[PDB]
Amino acid sequence: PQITLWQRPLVTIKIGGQLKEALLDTGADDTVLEEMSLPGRWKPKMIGGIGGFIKVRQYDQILIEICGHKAIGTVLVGPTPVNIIGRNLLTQIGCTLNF
Amino acid sequence: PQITLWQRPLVTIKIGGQLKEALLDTGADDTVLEEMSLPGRWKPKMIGGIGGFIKVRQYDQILIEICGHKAIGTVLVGPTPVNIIGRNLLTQIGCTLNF
Repeated sequence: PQITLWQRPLVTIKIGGQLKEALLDTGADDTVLEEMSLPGRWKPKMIGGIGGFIKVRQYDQILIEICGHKAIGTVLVGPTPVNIIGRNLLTQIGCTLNF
Repeated sequence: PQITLWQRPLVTIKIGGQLKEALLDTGADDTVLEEMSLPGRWKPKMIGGIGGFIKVRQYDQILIEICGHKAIGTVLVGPTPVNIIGRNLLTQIGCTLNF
């Protein structure tokens, strides 16, 4: 799908069997999800943006379905105000910017 | 141009006669620029993302040339780690996401 930017580019994702909305964020190197329950092992980690830093848990090799195309990769979980799908997964679904 | 996401989608902008590099950021409602010298009046303002908030000055109706397409709109200036071109201006240069 082509998605214009007059509103927030929110899409539906399925991850860990749950459904969430998240923001396609070309500004984000990685993908960060709100406090949620996820399988596997994980290393702690801190990430920054505007405003500063949060502590997050980092899980590797997680399957995610983003608007119905599947991606596997790293996912951080922590106290983010919004779920964000970062470049690490956007590249796997073939996501490009065009103008 | 079509721009894939394997690296940060950094482009060259001209604003206030100066040149800067900035990040096309579909996660950003507005455009925020590092500490720089800009004309006109301005209201103070605070914005948030991940990590929290910063105080910024807000200037309205600023011309900006983003990879050589011109856009006019609001521009915030403040202590951001990276210059970010937000949706307020991406829409004016015709920017879309496609996958």
